[PDB]
Amino acid sequence: ICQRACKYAIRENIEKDIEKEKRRSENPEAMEEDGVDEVSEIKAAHFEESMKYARRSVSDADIRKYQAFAQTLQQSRGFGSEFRFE
Amino acid sequence: ICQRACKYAIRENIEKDIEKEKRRSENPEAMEEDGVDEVSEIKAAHFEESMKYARRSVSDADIRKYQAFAQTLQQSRGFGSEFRFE
Repeated sequence: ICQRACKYAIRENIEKDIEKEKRRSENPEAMEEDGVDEVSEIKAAHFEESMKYARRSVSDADIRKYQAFAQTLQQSRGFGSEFRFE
Repeated sequence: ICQRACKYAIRENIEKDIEKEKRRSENPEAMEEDGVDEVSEIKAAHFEESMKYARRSVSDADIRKYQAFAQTLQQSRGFGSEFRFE
């Protein structure tokens, strides 16, 4: 999820760069003013786009098998509190 | 489909050539006039003849298996639009 979120923010960054290059091609002689470059961050929209491709490799059936094994191991009952010395 | 269409146009071309050879055998001494040779192209009739032997190797069941795998991979739902920060 993090990889894909960074990846979508990354596409956003490169698209902004490509638009900047297009603008410079439009006005190559236009001196680049000291415009504060927008901070290239990882925003929530790209987290949304990443989770749109979120996966869950493990199903509840696999966890059911795991807890079945855990139960076959546990088998603990009876003397939890019924034991005390005279 | 393209191979068979070209192939049938190709049979047409060779049949025309064979008929020309037969005519020349009939009149070997007949000087070959400057008759514009018919343009040996790939026409729609031979595309019809080729598609008459068109195949589809993949059935809808194979694509159903592929999309079943794609669904087992996708498993994406729930938080497409239900998530937003305060």
